[PDB]
Amino acid sequence: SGFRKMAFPSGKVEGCMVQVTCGTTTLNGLWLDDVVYCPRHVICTSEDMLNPNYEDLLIRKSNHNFLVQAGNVQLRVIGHSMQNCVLKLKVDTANPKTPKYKFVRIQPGQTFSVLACYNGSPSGVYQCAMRPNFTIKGSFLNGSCGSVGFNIDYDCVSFCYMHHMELPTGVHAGTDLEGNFYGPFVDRQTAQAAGTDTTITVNVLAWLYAAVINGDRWFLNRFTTTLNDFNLVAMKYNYEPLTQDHVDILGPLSAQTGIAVLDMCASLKELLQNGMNGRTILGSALLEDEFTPFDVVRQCSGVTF
Amino acid sequence: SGFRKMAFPSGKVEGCMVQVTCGTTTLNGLWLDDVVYCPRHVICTSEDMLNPNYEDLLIRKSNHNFLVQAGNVQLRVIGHSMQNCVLKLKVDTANPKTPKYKFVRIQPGQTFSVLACYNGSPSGVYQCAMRPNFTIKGSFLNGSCGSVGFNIDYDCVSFCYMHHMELPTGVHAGTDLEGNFYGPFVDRQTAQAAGTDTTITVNVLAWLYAAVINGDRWFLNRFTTTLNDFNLVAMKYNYEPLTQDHVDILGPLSAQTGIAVLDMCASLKELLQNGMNGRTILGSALLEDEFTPFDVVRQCSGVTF
Ligand SMILES: *C(N)[C@H](C[C@@H]1CCN[C@@H]1O)NC(=O)[C@H](CC(C)C)NC(=O)c1ccc(-c2ccc(OCC)cc2)cc1
Ligand SMILES: *C(N)[C@H](C[C@@H]1CCN[C@@H]1O)NC(=O)[C@H](CC(C)C)NC(=O)c1ccc(-c2ccc(OCC)cc2)cc1
Repeated sequence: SGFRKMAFPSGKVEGCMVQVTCGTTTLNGLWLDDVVYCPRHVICTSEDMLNPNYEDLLIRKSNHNFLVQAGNVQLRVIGHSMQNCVLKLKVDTANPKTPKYKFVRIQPGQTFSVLACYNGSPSGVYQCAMRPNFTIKGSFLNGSCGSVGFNIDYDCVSFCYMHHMELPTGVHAGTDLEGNFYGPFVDRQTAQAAGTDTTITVNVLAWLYAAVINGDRWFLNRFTTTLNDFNLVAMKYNYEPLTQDHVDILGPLSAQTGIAVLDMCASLKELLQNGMNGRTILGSALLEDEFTPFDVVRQCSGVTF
Repeated sequence: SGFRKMAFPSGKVEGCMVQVTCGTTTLNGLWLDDVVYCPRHVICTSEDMLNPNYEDLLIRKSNHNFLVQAGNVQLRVIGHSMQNCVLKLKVDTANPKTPKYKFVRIQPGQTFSVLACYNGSPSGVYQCAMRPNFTIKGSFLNGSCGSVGFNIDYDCVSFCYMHHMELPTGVHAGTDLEGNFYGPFVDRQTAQAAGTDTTITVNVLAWLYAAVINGDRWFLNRFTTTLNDFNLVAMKYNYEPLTQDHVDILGPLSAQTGIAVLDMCASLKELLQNGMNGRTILGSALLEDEFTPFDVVRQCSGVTF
């Protein structure tokens, strides 16, 4: 009945987006309770960013050097501190629109929605996966830093990402909401290598199950394989090795479609060796790896929040 | 700096989603001011849907036969009427979260965000285009009817779509908010043909401009073409003919990239004749046609709402 890359409804997060200005630099902050969270490089000049000493730069700043705006309202900053790569500004007003929330550090291969923001105002929402090399393939312009990634569980917002920088390959890097970067990255304007990326194999299988559920079945073959035999083909094509934990996660989808996981691996094997030779799967000519098994079950079961 | 299929922030629309129940059928309604809008087939049994006489079916219904729920609050229905294929339920309470809004009928090739909903509760958001044959390629399960499509202009929500049905090819059909179907469709469970679909040529060109802006330039060639010569190739590949109105719409993107529109047409010509032969453009192995020129300018200029 159709399969789309779908983001969580962004309303609860929209109510937490504020604008943080320090000197000439403005970016986005996240206002929860009486604390505003933003990237610490808000305190940097364009020259500072080449080689910042953040402890020294922050010591030159006082509470009144930080301007925080929620729409047109001006919040008063009554304290500040650095936690890893995030700045925490204590304000005198608790956000009346604070949702039930958690801070989580997500695992590579997991997905989340991004609310892209500029000057404290939401611009758009999209879905992405934390790559195995801990980058994301986003859409971020200047001023977008401090935009956040999140998942929604019924009424609880789980914040997992805040945007900090663009890498030389054009992908994006950021932190969890405790300020710890995903991956080996630092918040400095210097050349930084992401590792070779790999394809999230369990996600591709989930999407193949999604395809079968939605009527696409041409890629199914009469072959099967073994976990070790498939992983031989995974390594060659830079796919993550498949484990029994992955098989178990795919179990419910196996049970609904009546297709054994290792049979799907053999179909995927032949796709990897023989290509698509011009056909499409769920409207894509590529093998898609940014849908988790949970994502597929949610979209095919119509879970609401 | 990255290019993603991006939906509008959905917060303003989330506050307008209610649940409408008539008899055993429940679907989604849109609560604006003191009126709730929903598909008229909420009044149908599963048997009625094969060949409904909506005027006769509605006459058997009174105000108290319609249950409208906003979360846990129960709205009181004080009037009802049929406008084309939508039911309008007058309630005793105006929605306190009503945004500034307009009802618009969009043109084929235009795009909008869909807030997919079940039992009155938002599930997810995604972006899509109204196809030239007036279908959309959505993700809609049972109970999703009455979910709406919209655009956002600063603070004004322009509602353009409400979901009614799935076609035999698996695509989706619906109405504007005055209840008039897009395309030749009727709200009855019968086999219904959509026309052959065509590719939105001006959208593909906008996306090619997006690619060049974002560093993908391999598809650029040393050739040019003419409007009539390109349209010869468009007809063969089921692409919409390109007009001077389309060229004019692409003008700003031409000026920024320094690439004449007709030169891009020649690049697209060679893509259409020679395929992609294994390369990718902005992460896709297909030519993408669900980004309007406005969409590209917005994402590349960071417009907020
Ligand atoms: C947040 N507002 C901003 C987001 C950027 C702007 C454009 N799109 C990106 O998402 N973040 C920054 O501007 C950030 C500030 C740092 C202090 C973290 N820096 C970068 O994004 C950035 C860092 C480094 C490079 C770079 C350096 C050397 C290179 O040499 C290899 C050829 C390549 C790239 C680029 C951008
Ligand atoms: C709204 N809740 C619902 C959305 C559907 C359900 C599953 N995904 C869809 O978006 N809409 C309906 O159920 C709608 C009710 C009508 C009264 C408008 N009907 C359909 O979606 C529907 C109509 C017709 C067919 C169909 C009939 C004959 C066929 O023969 C050709 C082989 C094919 C298809 C299917 C679905």
